Amino acid sequence: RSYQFWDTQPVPKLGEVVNTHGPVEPDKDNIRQEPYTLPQGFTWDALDLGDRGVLKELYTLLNENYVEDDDNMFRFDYSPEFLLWALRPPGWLPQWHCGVRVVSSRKLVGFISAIPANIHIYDTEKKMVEINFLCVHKKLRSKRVAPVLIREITRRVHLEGIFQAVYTAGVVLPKPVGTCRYWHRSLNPRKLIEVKFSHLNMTMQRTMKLYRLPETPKTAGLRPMETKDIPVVHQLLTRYLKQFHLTPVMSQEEVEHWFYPQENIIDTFVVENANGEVTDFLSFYTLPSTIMNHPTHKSLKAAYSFYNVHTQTPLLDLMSDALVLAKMKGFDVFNALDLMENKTFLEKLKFGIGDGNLQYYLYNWKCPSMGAEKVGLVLQ
Ligand SMILES: CCCCCCCCCCCCCC(=O)SCCNC(=O)CCNC(=O)[C@@H](O)C(C)(C)COP(=O)(O)OP(=O)(O)OC[C@H]1O[C@@H](n2cnc3c(N)ncnc32)[C@H](O)[C@@H]1OP(=O)(O)O
Repeated sequence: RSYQFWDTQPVPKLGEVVNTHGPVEPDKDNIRQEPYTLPQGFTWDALDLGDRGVLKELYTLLNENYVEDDDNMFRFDYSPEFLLWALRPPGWLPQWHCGVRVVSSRKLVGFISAIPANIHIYDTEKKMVEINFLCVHKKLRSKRVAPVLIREITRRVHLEGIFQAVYTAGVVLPKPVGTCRYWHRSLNPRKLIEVKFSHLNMTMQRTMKLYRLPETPKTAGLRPMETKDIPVVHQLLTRYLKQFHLTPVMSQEEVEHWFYPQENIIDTFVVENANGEVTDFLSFYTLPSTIMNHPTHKSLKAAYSFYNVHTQTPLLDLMSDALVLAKMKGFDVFNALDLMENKTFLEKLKFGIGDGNLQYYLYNWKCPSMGAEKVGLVLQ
């Protein structure tokens, strides 16, 4: 299996064991000043997501052309407000919101993005970027536009003195540093079976009983995160992540951004104990999917496990409360990867394994691969 594009890139070869730690190639001290050439009739445009019209254009591109399931039944439906959250974290740069437009019509037909992130990989902390929202319009697929987008964002990141990146994809490329699986926990099994997200030895009555949850969380002192909690959430997260081999390193400003609750985007609940001390937190983000070509049910409301930190509340209890909270908030399904300590609760809390993998990658960094349990990084 050859990779016309990926074989040219500073990434390790598939099927080869890495015993070392470090960059694949030495840092470039001169970088190409001019954008890479797009096919005729197409032009680069940096997207100002602070402009409502431009943000809506990106929303529409992704709504119509972004990630689908392996059965082409469900497509991610990131909201405009969610995209602002994901794409304008602390240190975001305008040149890193990289759009492709049709010259004549101005139609947005391609996108890729970088956001800055400090990443801890084994014993090294590196300033990197996280690459996300790579998207080529359906009508432009299989025309080698993706490699141009990747090279162009690489160039723009290089200009800023950054030479490593982290990214995830459902497809196998050279070369995963970790392989994860999505698991799903049914909250509204009736709807999930109706739209064929899930299927029914069990009746519908038994299935609804099986997945039924308490109407309120059980953990004493669970409450939404507030401004006063930003420092302790930062403290808790930073200490908790030390045990994994691939993690973000977040400033307090970044913790505020990624965790402070925003309705329909990000939920974070902290446990404040009988002493007034915050000892644990749970978080999940909101990402619905379009139910493709369906006459009645148009959208699937999904919550995604983000970072869950336990020091005094058992993780099992925290996650049980996360499910209850998601149910209360009207979610149809709660999704979680098998990374960090998630395998300790997935089967227990009646999660079912999903189709397809989520591969974790580094660009221009060689290191040994790790088990899912050692991956401590969750991306939007
Ligand atoms: C230091 C700074 C570094 C910064 C950069 C770090 C690297 C970042 C890397 C990007 C991280 C993205 C993270 C996310 O956003 S993952 C989300 C990706 N988006 C989607 O899946 C949405 C719907 N799908 C599409 O829009 C796709 O069909 C895309 C746009 C992905 C491919 O468009 P198209 O189907 O029209 O194909 P092509 O003819 O233009 O090009 C074919 C080449 O593209 C390689 N390909 C296909 N899919 C992916 C993929 N997901 N990551 C990397 N490479 C991918 C493929 O192996 C082949 O190369 P090779 O097999 O010949 O070698």
